[PDB]
Amino acid sequence: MLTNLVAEPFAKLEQDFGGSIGVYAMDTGSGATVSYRAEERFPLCSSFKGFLAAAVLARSQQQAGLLDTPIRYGKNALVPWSPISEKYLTTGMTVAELSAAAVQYSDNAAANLLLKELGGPAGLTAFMRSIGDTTFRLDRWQLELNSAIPGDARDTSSPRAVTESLQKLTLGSALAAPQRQQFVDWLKGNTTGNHRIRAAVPADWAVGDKTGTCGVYGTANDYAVVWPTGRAPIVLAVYTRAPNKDDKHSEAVIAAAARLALEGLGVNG
Repeated sequence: MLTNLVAEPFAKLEQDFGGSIGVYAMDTGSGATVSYRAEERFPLCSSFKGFLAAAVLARSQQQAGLLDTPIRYGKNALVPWSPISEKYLTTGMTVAELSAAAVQYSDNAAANLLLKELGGPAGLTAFMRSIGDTTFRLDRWQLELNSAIPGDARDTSSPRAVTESLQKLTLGSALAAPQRQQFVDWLKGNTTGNHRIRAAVPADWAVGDKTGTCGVYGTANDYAVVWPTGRAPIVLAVYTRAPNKDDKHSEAVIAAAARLALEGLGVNG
């Protein structure tokens, strides 16, 4: 069996952080995995937005005009942390541009407009069910979806299910080939993850990712596809939480967990 062939000190890492860390990493060549708290639930925070963009792309396979459709919105749509959509309030943006902003800047107004167009939290959850993910659940609209309350299963998934779904969408057959490459390209252009999984990945390897930062309960995360040169790609997810509302998240802890995961797979980095 190919899970955790090499032990890594995840317990000491989460103890120093003062919380819990969940990790699942897959070598798509051999099938070997690294797994630590991988089936526990952790808050998604903004990381749901990557799967939202994939759901939009899936719909575009049946609606050739969807991605270029212009969307206008009012000032009431501009909630905190809407860095791209606030620059186009007076003009509108296309569905594709809103999707890119949601993925690459974690733009909240853009994500809310797209979620409404998909049928809300239940519509995104239905898309995840359609690719075989039985763990993911989105339950609320922003901003309370980021409340990260200990023990609350709303707006959560597991590191394992996040990785399995990411693999299906970026490397597998869940999206048609043009849409698959567009999803990969949006993730590759993310701007918010330079201190997380990317900090553990050599600069000469390709990588795409989506981050999340709830702002409470030490809760933050990142998931990524990584293409080391000369071998098959790696898919991984790192999620954190902590017991007290004012516990701080740590980007360094996410980068360190990613390093341990790559070491556990025997990937020289």
